[PDB]
Amino acid sequence: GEFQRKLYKELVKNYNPDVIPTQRDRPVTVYFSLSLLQIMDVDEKNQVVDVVFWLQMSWTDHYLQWNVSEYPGVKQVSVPISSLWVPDLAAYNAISKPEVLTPQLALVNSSGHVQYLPSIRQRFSCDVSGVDTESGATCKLKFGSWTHHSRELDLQMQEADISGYIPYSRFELVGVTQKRSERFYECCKEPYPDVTFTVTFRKKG
Amino acid sequence: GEFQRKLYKELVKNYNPDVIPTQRDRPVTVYFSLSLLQIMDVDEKNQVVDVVFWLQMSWTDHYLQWNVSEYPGVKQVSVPISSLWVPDLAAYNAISKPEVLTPQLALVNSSGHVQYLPSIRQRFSCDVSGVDTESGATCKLKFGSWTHHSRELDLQMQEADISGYIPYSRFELVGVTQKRSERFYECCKEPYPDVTFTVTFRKKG
Amino acid sequence: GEFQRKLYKELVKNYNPDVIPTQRDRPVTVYFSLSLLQIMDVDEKNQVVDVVFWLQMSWTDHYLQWNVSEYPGVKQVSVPISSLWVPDLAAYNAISKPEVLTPQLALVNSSGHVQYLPSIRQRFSCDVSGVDTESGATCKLKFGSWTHHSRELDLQMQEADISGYIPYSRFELVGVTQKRSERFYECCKEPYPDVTFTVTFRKKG
Amino acid sequence: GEFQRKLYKELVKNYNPDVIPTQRDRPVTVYFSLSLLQIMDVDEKNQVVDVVFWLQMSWTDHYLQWNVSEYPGVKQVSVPISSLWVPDLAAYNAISKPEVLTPQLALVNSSGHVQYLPSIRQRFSCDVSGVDTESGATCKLKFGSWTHHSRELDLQMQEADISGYIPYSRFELVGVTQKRSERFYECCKEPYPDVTFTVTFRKKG
Amino acid sequence: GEFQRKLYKELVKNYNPDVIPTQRDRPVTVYFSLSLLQIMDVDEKNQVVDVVFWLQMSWTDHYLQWNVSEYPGVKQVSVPISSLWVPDLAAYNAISKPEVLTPQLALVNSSGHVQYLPSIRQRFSCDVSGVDTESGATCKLKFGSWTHHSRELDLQMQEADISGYIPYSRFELVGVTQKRSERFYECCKEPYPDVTFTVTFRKKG
Ligand SMILES: *[C@@H]1O[C@H](CO)[C@@H](O[C@@H]2O[C@H](CO)[C@@H](O[C@H]3O[C@H](CO)[C@@H](O)[C@H](O[C@@H]4O[C@H](CO)[C@@H](O)[C@H](O)[C@@H]4O)[C@@H]3O)[C@H](O)[C@H]2NC(C)=O)[C@H](O)[C@H]1NC(C)=O
Ligand SMILES: *[C@@H]1O[C@H](CO)[C@@H](O[C@@H]2O[C@H](CO)[C@@H](O)[C@H](O)[C@H]2NC(C)=O)[C@H](O)[C@H]1NC(C)=O
Ligand SMILES: *[C@@H]1O[C@H](CO)[C@@H](O[C@@H]2O[C@H](CO)[C@@H](O)[C@H](O)[C@H]2NC(C)=O)[C@H](O)[C@H]1NC(C)=O
Ligand SMILES: *[C@@H]1O[C@H](CO)[C@@H](O[C@H]2O[C@H](CO)[C@@H](O)[C@H](O)[C@H]2NC(C)=O)[C@H](O)[C@H]1NC(C)=O
Ligand SMILES: *[C@@H]1O[C@H](CO)[C@@H](O[C@H]2O[C@H](CO)[C@@H](O)[C@H](O)[C@H]2NC(C)=O)[C@H](O)[C@H]1NC(C)=O
Ligand SMILES: CN1[C@@H](CC(=O)c2ccccc2)CCC[C@H]1C[C@H](O)c1ccccc1
Ligand SMILES: CN1[C@@H](CC(=O)c2ccccc2)CCC[C@H]1C[C@H](O)c1ccccc1
Ligand SMILES: CN1[C@@H](CC(=O)c2ccccc2)CCC[C@H]1C[C@H](O)c1ccccc1
Ligand SMILES: CN1[C@@H](CC(=O)c2ccccc2)CCC[C@H]1C[C@H](O)c1ccccc1
Ligand SMILES: CN1[C@@H](CC(=O)c2ccccc2)CCC[C@H]1C[C@H](O)c1ccccc1
Ligand SMILES: O=C(Nc1ccc(F)cc1F)N1CCCC1
Ligand SMILES: O=C(Nc1ccc(F)cc1F)N1CCCC1
Ligand SMILES: O=C(Nc1ccc(F)cc1F)N1CCCC1
Ligand SMILES: O=C(Nc1ccc(F)cc1F)N1CCCC1
Ligand SMILES: O=C(Nc1ccc(F)cc1F)N1CCCC1
Ligand SMILES: O=C(Nc1ccc(F)cc1F)N1CCCC1
Repeated sequence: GEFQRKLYKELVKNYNPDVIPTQRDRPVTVYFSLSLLQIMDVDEKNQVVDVVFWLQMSWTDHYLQWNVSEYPGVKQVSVPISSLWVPDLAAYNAISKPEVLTPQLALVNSSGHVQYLPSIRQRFSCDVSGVDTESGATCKLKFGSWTHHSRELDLQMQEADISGYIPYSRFELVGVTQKRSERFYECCKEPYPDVTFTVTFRKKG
Repeated sequence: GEFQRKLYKELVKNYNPDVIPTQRDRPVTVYFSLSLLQIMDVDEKNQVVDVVFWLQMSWTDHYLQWNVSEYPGVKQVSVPISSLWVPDLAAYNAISKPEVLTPQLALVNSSGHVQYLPSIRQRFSCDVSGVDTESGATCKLKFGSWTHHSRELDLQMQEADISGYIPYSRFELVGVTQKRSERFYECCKEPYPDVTFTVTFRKKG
Repeated sequence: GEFQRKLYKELVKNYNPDVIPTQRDRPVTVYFSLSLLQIMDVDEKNQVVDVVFWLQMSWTDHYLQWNVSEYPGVKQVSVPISSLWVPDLAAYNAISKPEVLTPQLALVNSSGHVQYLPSIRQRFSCDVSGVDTESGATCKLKFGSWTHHSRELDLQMQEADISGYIPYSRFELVGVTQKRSERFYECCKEPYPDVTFTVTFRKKG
Repeated sequence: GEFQRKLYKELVKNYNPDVIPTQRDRPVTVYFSLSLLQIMDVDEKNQVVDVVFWLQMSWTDHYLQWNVSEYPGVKQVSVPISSLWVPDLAAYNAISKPEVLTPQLALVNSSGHVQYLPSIRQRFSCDVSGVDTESGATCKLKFGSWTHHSRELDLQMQEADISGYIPYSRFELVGVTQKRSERFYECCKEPYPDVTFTVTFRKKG
Repeated sequence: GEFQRKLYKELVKNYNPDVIPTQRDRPVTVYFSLSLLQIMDVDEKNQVVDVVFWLQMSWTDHYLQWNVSEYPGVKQVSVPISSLWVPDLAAYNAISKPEVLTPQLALVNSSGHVQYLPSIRQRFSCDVSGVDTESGATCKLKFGSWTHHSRELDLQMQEADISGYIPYSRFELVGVTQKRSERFYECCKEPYPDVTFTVTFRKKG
C-alpha cells in the first residue's frame, strides 16, 4: 500500500545496519531459541553431526519504530536482513558454514521489535560414538555473539521446542536441554554470554 | 525499441522491490502451481527425496502497469527478478537451498501482471520407506509465504499437472494431489496460507 | 588504446543491458550452434548425461555500432557479457546450472554484431539405458529463449560440426542432428522457437 | 547507539580498504597465530589433510583511531572485514579455498587496533604417510603475505594454543611447533616473511 | 601511508579496466609461465587429470604509471585484480572452472608493470590411459587469450619451473615442455597465439 512506501522512506534514512542499536546504558536484549527438525547424518569416523534446525531470534531495534497514527493499517513490515542490523550469533563448535534454507527476511512491528526465524542446515563437531547405544550420543550446539559482549548484546533463552522433530527419522530424539552461560575470557575485559542446546539421540534399533 | 527504453526509465523511478504491492484492504493474490518433472534420487537412509520441478507463480503488481497508448508496441517486458518484489514462498520442509536452473527473469504485461516460472532442483525431507512396494512412497512438498499472512498474500493453487513428468525415470509417478490450508500459529492474530503437494511414487517393475 | 577508451565513453551512455535491442517490428535474430566436446559421464540409474560443449551465439545490437572513421583502427572490442544484453537462452531439460568454463566476454564489431562463444559444462535429463547397445542412447539437448517469443527473438541455427569431439573418450559418437522448430505453449499468445541438438552415442568396445 | 553511528560516518570518510595503513617506513606489524581445533580427514592417496582451525590475527590501522572523549560510550566497534584493509595472508600449500565458518567481523578499538579471529576449514597438501606409525605424520601449514614484503607488512607470531583441540578425535595430536621465516625470492630485493605451523599427529589405538 | 592514498585517487580517475592498454603498433605483451605443483587425481574412466599449479603473468599497462618523485616512498602497490585490466587467458581443454587458491591481488610497479601470480586448482581433459606405464601419461595444458589476437595481446613464454613439484606426490613427474604457437582460426584474418605446457607423468613404484 501507499503507506508502506512512505514508511520505507522514513525508516531508511540515517539507518545503518552495521551498528548495533544500543541506547544509553541498555544493551540490546536478544531472545534466542533452537528447534530441532532433523538429524540428517552422523559421521562416526570424523566425529560430526549434520543437523537441520529452526532458530528464533527476536530483539528490539529502537530506530525501527513508528506511530501507527501516521501510517494507518501498517502494523508490520517484511524487511530483508541485509538492510537490518542482526545479531552476529555464531555456532561456536560448527565445522561447516550455515546453509540458510528460508527467505532471508525479518518481520518488524511498529514497536521496532524484530523477528528473524531462519531454518538452517549445519554440521557440528560431536562425539557420536554413543549413537548406537541406549545412552545414545550427546552433542552440544553452542551459540553466542561473535563480537558483542554482555553489556552490548544481552543473549537470553526463550522456551525451547521439540514438537518439530520429524517422526520418520532413523534417529530417535531422546531429549534436548537448554542452558544460558556467561564467562569472562583472559582476552577481553567484558564477559560474553552463550546459549548451549544439548541434544541426545540414538539410532532406532 | 526506443519505447522499451522509455518504459524502463518510468517504471524504475519510485519502484521499491521491498514493498509488497498491496492495495488497501486488498491482499496480493499469488497463483501458484508445481509441475513435477523428475525424481532425481531417493535417500532411504536419511529420508530425503531429490526432485526437479517447475514452479508457476503469477501475481499482479500495480506499480508495474502502463498505458499502451503511450508506449505503442510494448505489450510485455522481461525483467530480472532481482529488480521486482517477488512473493517470499518458502519450501517448509526443504533440507537444501533451491538450485534455480533457468534464467531468473519474469514477464510483465501492461496490467502489471507478473509471471515468474523458474525450473528448480531441490531436496526435501520425506518418509521414502515405501518406495519399493505397490503402495509406494508418499512425499509432501509444502510451500507458503514466510512473513506475509492471509490478509497480505492470498496464495491460490492452480490445477495439478503431471504432464511434464519424464516417462523414462526409474520411478513411476502414481499421482499428485493438492491441498490449500490456512494455519494459525500461536504467535499471531492472522493465519498463514500454505499449499501442499502430495506426490506418490514407486520403483518400476 | 585511446580510441577504444573514447568509444567506451560513447557506447556506455544510455545503454541499458536489460532491454532487448529490437528495432521496430524486426525481431533480434540470434544465431546459435552447439559443438560437443566430451561426454563426461552417464548416470544410468538417474538418467542423466554430463556434457562439456561449445556454444556459438551471434546477434546484432544496433546501439553498439560506430563509425570506424571516427575511431581509426578500432574494428572490434572485447566486452564483458555482464555489461551487455544477451539472449536469455535456456536448456529446457537441464538438471543442473550451466557451469561456464571460459572468460565471460563477447566480441563486438562496428556493425554492432556481437559474438559470445562460451564453453560450458552441464547436466541433462536423458534416457541413457541404450548406452551399451550398438544402437546406443539418444539425448536431446533443447535450447530456446525463456521469455522472448518468435517476433521478439528469432532463433536460427548455424551448421553443426563434430570435429571438436575429443577422440580419446570412452564414448563414441554414432549420430548427430541439429534442428530448429517452432512450437506453441499452453499459455502465451505467441509461438517460441527452439534449436534441438540430438546426439546418439555408445560405449566403445 | 548514537555515538556509534556518528563514529561510523567519521571513520568511513576517505577510508580506503585497498591501502595498507603504513606510516613512514614503519611497516604495519601483523600478529598471527593458529589454534588447531580438528583434523577432519587424511587422504593417504592424494596426500592431503583436512583441518579446522582458529586464526588469531591483529594489527594497527592508524586511520581507524578516535578519541573516547569525543565518543563517550564507544571503546570498540564491530566492523565487517569487507570494509577494512586486511592482511593478504595466503596459505602457501593449500589445495582448496578456505571455508570461513564464523561471522566475517573484526573488532576495532580506539587505538585503531584490529582483531580478526576467523574459524576456518581448509585442505592442505601434506605427506600423511606416517599417520599410522608411532612416529606419526607431520604437516606444515605455511602462511604469509602474498604481495607485501618485510618492510611493508611485518608478520609476527603470537602465542600458539593447543587447548582448543577436540579430545574425541580419532587422531592423536602429538606436537605443534611454530616458526617464523624470511625468504628471498629472486624477483625482489626485500624478503617476504612467512609463519609456519608444523603439527605432528597419528591415529589412535 | 599518505602517498599511497594520494596515488590511488590519481590512478583511479581515468582508469578503465575494460580497455586493453594497447598503443598504436604496440600489442600488450604478456609474459606467461606455469609451475606445476601437484597432480591431485587421475580419472582413467572419464579421461581427466586434476592439477594444482602456479601461473606467472606479467605485462605493462601504461595507465598505471607514476613518477616516484611526486610519490616519494612508493615503488609498488597491491591492487585487487577485479580493479585492473587482466589478460583473458583461458584454459582450452579445461573441463572445470579454475579454483583460485591465493589472494586475488596483483603487484604493480611505478613504470606500469603488473605482476599476477595466482595459485590454481583445475581439472583438464586428457588421455591418462598410460599413467601405469614406463612411458607414462602425457597431458597438454593449452592456454591462450580468448578474445584478443596477436596484434593486440602478444603472448610470450617465460622459462618454467619443476622444482615446485612435491616430492611425496603419488605421481612421479617425468618432464614438462613449453611451446608457443600461432594458430589461424579461419574466421579471423589475424592469428591467435597460445602457450602449451606438455607434462609427462606416471604412478610411482
Ligand atoms: C495481463 O495478464 C493478466 C493475466 O492473464 C490478464 O488477466 C485477466 O483479464 C481478464 C479480462 O481481460 C480477466 O477476466 C475475466 O474477468 C472477470 C472474472 O473476474 C470476468 O468478469 C470476465 O468475464 C468478462 O465477462 C464477460 C461476460 O462473459 C466476458 O464475455 C468478457 O470477456 C469479460 O472480460 C472474464 O471472464 C481475468 O480475471 C484476468 N486474469 C487475472 C489472473 O487477473 C490481464 O488482462 C493482462 N493485461 C492485458 C492488458 O492483457
Ligand atoms: C511488537 O512486538 C512485540 C514483541 O512481540 C510486542 O510485545 C509483546 O506483546 C505481548 C502481548 O501484549 C506481551 O505479553 C509481551 O510482553 C510483549 N513482548 C515484548 C518483547 O515486549 C509489542 O507489543 C508489539 N507492538 C505492537 C504494536 O503490538
Ligand atoms: C586497544 O587494543 C590494543 C591491543 O590489545 C591494546 O594494546 C596493548 O596494550 C596492552 C596493555 O593494555 C599491552 O600489554 C600490549 O602489549 C599492547 N599490544 C599492542 C600490540 O599494542 C590497547 O590497550 C587498546 N587501546 C585502548 C585505547 O584500550
Ligand atoms: C560485423 O560482423 C558481422 C558478422 O560477421 C559481419 O557481417 C555480415 O556480413 C558478412 C559478409 O560481409 C556475412 O558473412 C555475415 O553473415 C553477415 N552477418 C550478419 C548476421 O549480418 C560484418 O561484416 C561485420 N561488420 C563489419 C563492418 O565488418
Ligand atoms: C617494473 O618491473 C619490471 C619487471 O620486473 C622491471 O623490469 C625489467 O627491468 C629489469 C631491470 O630492472 C631488466 O633486467 C628486465 O630485462 C626488464 N624486464 C621487463 C619485464 O621489462 C622494471 O625495472 C620495473 N620498473 C621500475 C620503475 O623499476
Ligand atoms: C571470539 N571469542 C571472544 C574473543 C576472544 O576470545 C579473543 C579476543 C581477542 C584476542 C584473542 C581472543 C569473543 C566471544 C566469542 C569467543 C569465541 C572463542 O574465542 C572461540 C574461539 C575459537 C573457537 C571457538 C570459540
Ligand atoms: C514462520 N512461521 C510463521 C510465523 C511464526 O512462526 C512466528 C512469528 C513470530 C514469532 C514467533 C513465531 C509464519 C509462516 C511460516 C511459519 C513457519 C513455521 O514456524 C515453521 C518453521 C520451521 C519449519 C516449518 C515450519
Ligand atoms: C518458459 N516456457 C515459455 C513461456 C511459458 O511457458 C509461459 C509464459 C507465461 C506464463 C505461462 C507459461 C517460453 C519458452 C520456454 C517454455 C518452457 C516450458 O514451459 C518448460 C517448462 C519447464 C521445463 C522445461 C520447459
Ligand atoms: C608470490 N611469491 C613472491 C613473489 C614472487 O615469487 C615473484 C614476484 C615477481 C616476479 C617473480 C616472482 C611473494 C611471496 C610469495 C611467493 C610465492 C611462491 O612463489 C609460491 C608460489 C606458488 C606456490 C607456493 C609458493
Ligand atoms: C575463441 N576461439 C577463437 C575465436 C574463434 O574460434 C571464433 C571467432 C569468431 C567466430 C567463430 C569462431 C579465439 C581464440 C580461442 C579460440 C577457442 C577455440 O575455438 C576453442 C573453442 C572451444 C573449446 C576449445 C577451443
Ligand atoms: O526495508 C526497510 N523497510 C521497509 C520494508 C518494506 C516495507 F513494506 C516497508 C518498510 F518500511 N528498511 C531497511 C532499513 C530500515 C528499514
Ligand atoms: O526492469 C524493469 N523494467 C523493464 C525491463 C526490461 C524492459 F525491456 C523494459 C522495462 F520496462 N523494472 C525494474 C524495476 C521496475 C521495472
Ligand atoms: O529486454 C527485454 N528482455 C530481456 C531480459 C533479459 C535478457 F537476457 C534478454 C531479454 F530480452 N525485454 C524488453 C521488453 C520486455 C522484455
Ligand atoms: O564495455 C563496453 N565497451 C568497450 C569495451 C572495451 C573496449 F576496448 C571498448 C569498449 F567500447 N560497453 C558496455 C556497454 C556498452 C559498451
Ligand atoms: O564500518 C565501519 N565502522 C563502524 C562499524 C560499526 C559501528 F557500530 C561503528 C562503526 F564506526 N567502518 C568501515 C570502514 C571504516 C570503518
Ligand atoms: O586500487 C588501485 N590502486 C592502488 C592500490 C593500492 C595502493 F596502495 C595504492 C593504489 F593506488 N587501482 C584500481 C584502479 C587503478 C589502480
